[PDB]
Amino acid sequence: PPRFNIANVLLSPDGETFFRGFRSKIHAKGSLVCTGEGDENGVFVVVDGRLRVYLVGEEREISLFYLTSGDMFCMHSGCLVEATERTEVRFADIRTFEQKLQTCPSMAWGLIAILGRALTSCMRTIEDLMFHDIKQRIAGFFIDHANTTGRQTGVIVSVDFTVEEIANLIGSSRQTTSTALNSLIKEGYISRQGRGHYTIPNLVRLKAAA
Amino acid sequence: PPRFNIANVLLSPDGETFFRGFRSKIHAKGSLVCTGEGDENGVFVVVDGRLRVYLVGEEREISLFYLTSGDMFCMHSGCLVEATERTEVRFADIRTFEQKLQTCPSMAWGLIAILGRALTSCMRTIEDLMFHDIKQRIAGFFIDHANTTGVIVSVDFTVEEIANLIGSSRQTTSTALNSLIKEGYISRQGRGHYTIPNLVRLKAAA
Ligand code: HEM
Ligand code: HEM
Repeated sequence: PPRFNIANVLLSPDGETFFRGFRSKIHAKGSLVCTGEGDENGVFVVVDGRLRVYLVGEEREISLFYLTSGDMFCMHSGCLVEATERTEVRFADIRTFEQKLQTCPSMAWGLIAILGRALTSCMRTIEDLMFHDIKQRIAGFFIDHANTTGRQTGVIVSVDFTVEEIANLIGSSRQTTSTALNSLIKEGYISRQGRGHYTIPNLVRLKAAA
Repeated sequence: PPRFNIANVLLSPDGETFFRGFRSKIHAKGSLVCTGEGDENGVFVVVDGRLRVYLVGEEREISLFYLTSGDMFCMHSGCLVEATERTEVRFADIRTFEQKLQTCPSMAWGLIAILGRALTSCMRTIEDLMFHDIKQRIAGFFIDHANTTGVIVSVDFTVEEIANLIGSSRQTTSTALNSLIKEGYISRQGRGHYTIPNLVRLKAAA
């Protein structure tokens, strides 16, 4: 789904009043906006602030994504939501929201976009599990095969190998490596500056990714 | 999101023409509709048949959910899509789909529904992965803490001890453990006392 820019609808004659009537609510920092076994429900839109959406397990907490000014979310996703700041949100029950959406279909894209954000986040988390090891292995490879340049502008860790050269070395398939590596590149652990040429920003973090 | 009934839109004067213009394509059984790296892009709606949406990973596949008549989906999810039987889809490019959605907003709920279904499927898949991992943890735990005697090999630890040592919660491990029990790989003969029938089976899980 495309990303959604809510000002487009709020500034439009049609969407301008969308939230008229929505109650307002404030969440103190560190407070749980909602969690499983939740007896609450409804829909809200962040006015300002920041909320974290996640799941937990394996001694580790999986941060899915964040909610900031303009983002919409519900109280029944089975996800945990906490304020990492004092955040204000407009609130309303599902029905009211559905009514408003049908009266102003263009606002629907906000929902579409956040469902997409939530989805890819999860895919990423699933991807991190189906490849936990190959990624540490490749993080090992990059550590063991890295070489630096003179600090006199200056200082850059490099690893010049092509995905196939890498795949051959570590063993795993070429397509599996590509995903693992592409995964690591997302996390910013490894930068790609052309085919067969990479760079390692901050080697201490990559070391931590192994 | 709510469930979506596409007939509702298609039978309405406004939505009746929604797909008027989409091309048609028959996907043979076993056929791969979407490759993890297909590169081309567009949106389709299943006419009839059934498609599988899965992800590959470290020599092994995991099924997320299936598409059947009325379901819409895209060619850029990143997920692989194979047909589990002769399936017919109506496809078009993103541009065309978005244009149609613009003039027929009500059909957007179909997009919203598939996204919710995929979201839901993924959250279930994540829960499965982690539950599967904690089990192996408890599996390997029983391996490195076996009291082979008389032969009646065993393990003398309460649920809270295994949990703490495992680096998990008394509740978490407890449900993963009892799972390992129902399946006959460990037997709980009293608090803090378990026996390991067949050690190779347990050492297999790990
Ligand atoms: C029909 C079901 C659809 C599904 C389930 C879906 C799924 C996805 C997923 C999973 C992503 C993340 C890509 C990644 O893994 O990196 C995404 C991105 C994207 N999708 Fe869709 N999509 C759909 C429909 C659409 C439509 C209708 C449009 C456009 C009107 C669209 C436009 C995009 C764009 C622009 C991106 C990349 C930019 C971004 O959002 O960050 N998608 N989509
Ligand atoms: C604001 C974004 C929203 C998100 C993130 C979202 C997410 C979800 C998720 C994950 C579920 C499955 C829960 C489970 O079974 O564990 C669900 C179910 C449901 N949602 Fe939403 N939802 C949103 C908004 C809404 C809205 C606006 C409505 C009303 C139009 C709604 C109506 C429902 C209903 C009725 C169910 C049950 C449908 C089913 O089981 O397929 N949701 N939602």
